[PDB]
Amino acid sequence: PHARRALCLLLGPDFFTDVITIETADHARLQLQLAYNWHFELKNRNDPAEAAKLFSVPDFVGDACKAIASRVRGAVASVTFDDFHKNSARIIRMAVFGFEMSLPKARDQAVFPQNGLVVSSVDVQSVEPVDQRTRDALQRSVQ
Amino acid sequence: SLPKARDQAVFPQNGLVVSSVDVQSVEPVDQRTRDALQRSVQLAIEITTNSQEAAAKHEAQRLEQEARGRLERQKILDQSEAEKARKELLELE
Amino acid sequence: LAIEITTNSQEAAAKHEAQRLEQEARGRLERQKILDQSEAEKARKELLELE
Amino acid sequence: PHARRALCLLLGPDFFTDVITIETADHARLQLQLAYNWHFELKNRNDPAEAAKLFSVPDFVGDACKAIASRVRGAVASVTFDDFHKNSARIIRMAVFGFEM
Repeated sequence: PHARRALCLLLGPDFFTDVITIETADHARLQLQLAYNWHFELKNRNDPAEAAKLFSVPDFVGDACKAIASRVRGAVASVTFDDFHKNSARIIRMAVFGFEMSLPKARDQAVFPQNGLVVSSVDVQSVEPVDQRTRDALQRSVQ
Repeated sequence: SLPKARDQAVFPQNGLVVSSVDVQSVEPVDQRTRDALQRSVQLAIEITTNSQEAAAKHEAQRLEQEARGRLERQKILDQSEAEKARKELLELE
Repeated sequence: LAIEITTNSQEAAAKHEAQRLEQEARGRLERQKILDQSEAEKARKELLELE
Repeated sequence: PHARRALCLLLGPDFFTDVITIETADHARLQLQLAYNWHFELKNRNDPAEAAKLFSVPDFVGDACKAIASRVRGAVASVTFDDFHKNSARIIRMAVFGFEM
């Protein structure tokens, strides 16, 4: 909730090595690490209103992480484990910015209007599932 | 907007607008809604290992019958050539 | 029992799907067996002409 | 996350001896080492904007490694072990830069 503290608001492109604990429609509890390639967007970088709108939310990292986690888990809990293992990146990316402007791919921008934080992209790192029973009982499958 | 409602949860008393709501973890605390649903996931992956091995078994039967189907082609063709040669063999005999 | 009627419901649907796939696989195996036997009879036609 | 630290941004062609832990569609957990032959590209090597855009991301090595790892594993988890052993290099290379030109 409150771990780091700094005087400078990092606007450059970066990422959050966040891990979430989600559950699928089959009730399989699994945790997964995310990246959240993000950056701040300011069209007019001298205007006081827009410029101060950056510091509107005091914990923008946590806000973005929790919002994306909620959206991802809400979309995942409606699909089976097999789907979330085949289209693991596809459905999570569709979840983060669910729309259609390109079945069809949505877009390439996850914008938060409150502070101008645009999550440029989302990356998944490891589908863990923590429980030892979703662990090496799937190992009998590979055998 | 079945259908979605809106994007504003306003309290008129003080002007506090809940812009959005996010859920983080469906816990259920009781140990019985706990790992008895865990037997469901064991069967949820069991109906997958069985499903993939059944499909593999079906493919193996398809390949085996195809292989046996072509072996029947070759056996009959070779026997036809053998009968061809047996024609002159029986002429000579 | 509220989740039991769910694990049973999802495994019954999985069992139904497996039977559907098994019958479809057996259905196409019956297609291939008969077709291969038809080709075998085709060749057996000239085999029996020669015989 | 933060191991090395330097004053110079290496722009020359190099590689990252990174290893990933991915999983296939059969749920076979496997790890694999990658190279990532990379280089920086600057069309106008005096312009302040483009020139300073190099230092936009502070951990470009980690960003590239994690992005490529995520894309590779996302594409691999949709194919079987046999496919990822026959076309091991083909599907991973298609994954890193999936397109058709």
